[PDB]
Amino acid sequence: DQPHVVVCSGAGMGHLTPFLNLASALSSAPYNCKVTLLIVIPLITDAESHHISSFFSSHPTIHRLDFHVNLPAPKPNVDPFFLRYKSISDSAHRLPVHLSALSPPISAVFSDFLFTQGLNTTLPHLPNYTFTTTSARFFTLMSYVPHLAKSSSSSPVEIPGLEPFPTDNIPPPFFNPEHIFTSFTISNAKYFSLSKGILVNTFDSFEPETLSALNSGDTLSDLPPVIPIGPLNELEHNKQEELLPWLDQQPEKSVLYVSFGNRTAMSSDQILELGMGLERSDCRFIWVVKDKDDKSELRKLFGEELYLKLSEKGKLVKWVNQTEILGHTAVGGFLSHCGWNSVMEAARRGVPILAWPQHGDQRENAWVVEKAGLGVWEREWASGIQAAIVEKVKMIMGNNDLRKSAMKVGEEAKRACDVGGSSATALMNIIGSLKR
Repeated sequence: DQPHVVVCSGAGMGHLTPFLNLASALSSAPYNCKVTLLIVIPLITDAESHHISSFFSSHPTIHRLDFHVNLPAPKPNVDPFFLRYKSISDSAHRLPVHLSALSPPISAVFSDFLFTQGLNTTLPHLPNYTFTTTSARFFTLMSYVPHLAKSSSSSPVEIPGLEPFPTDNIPPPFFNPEHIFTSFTISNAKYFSLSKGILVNTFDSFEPETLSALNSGDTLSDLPPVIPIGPLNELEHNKQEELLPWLDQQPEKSVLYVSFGNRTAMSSDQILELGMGLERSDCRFIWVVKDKDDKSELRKLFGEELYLKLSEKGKLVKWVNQTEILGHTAVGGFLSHCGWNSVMEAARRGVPILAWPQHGDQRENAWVVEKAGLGVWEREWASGIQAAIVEKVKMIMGNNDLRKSAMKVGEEAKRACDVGGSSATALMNIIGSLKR
């Protein structure tokens, strides 16, 4: 006999991906749960819709539960995704009727933090594990957002027991309780204390000081136990990656993989300076830039000479299977915005990271990457893109100390999700607790 659990996903690819990974893991040995995956519809982007469709087509054993939340009307100067997050957070109180009708009766819910207030007030007797999609480090700052304000938009934020958060790494909205993002962050963080636990896509040896402080009581907060369950096993995708034969022809650890995520907000001038920098570095690369087998946007953007020089040394592509790229021995480094999904996929493979963080949690994530020895954070990459790439690419691909520390990160990450590992054991204990 086996428990029936609900995975309650939100919106946005960065948030959907780890939730899909969790549902896939829980539906499979060794957890062997019955999984219902809740999707919020309509979806905002066609990319989201396609990935959800491919997920269910390749995991036919997982049940889909559509939770319809009307799209809010767009408003000038308000980010569309924040408006959608707000509408989801405001709908969470409606989940009881939907989760109660599931059969067999569910044993637990693993939920996006936008559902926290709704779930923990309207279903207080159902174990709710809040699954954050960022680092333990940045999660701690988010849970502190109610206790700011009380403000001082201008001082490093000192949470007891942890290294202070510099102002430049904190999203400025966090100091304004009436900002749309802060509003539902406060609403849901105020109810973290009633979740059964906070799950994090991290592992003990990746953030030991932060996790130690949290679970010893040092932060003085009312959080439940914060439980690393990462890194989560990557999804087997259908189509093996097309660049694998070309990678098979490149020397070991010679290729720089470049991807800033769907979120990235880099101007054409920045993309062009990056291209000029990669070209003058003469490194091999795979670069996800900007539908497409069109090079014309790339030929227009770089102009014809730069485009052809770049294509001599690397691949300019629309999309890749990122875990298949990061897992290949020819890839020697990863230039990334440091979204937490990308960090954890690099960590699993011991791939050194060059961190060019852009916004949100990314600068604290880059600090975590640097603290763990997984990579190097170029703090002012935007102030000189060409020099930044030319100077640091040789270090990423050739510094033996960083290659060594990154490889040991990879060994600890594999051990964490291996049999007996710290993360596998934690998630097994959770699932075991549901078996009466």
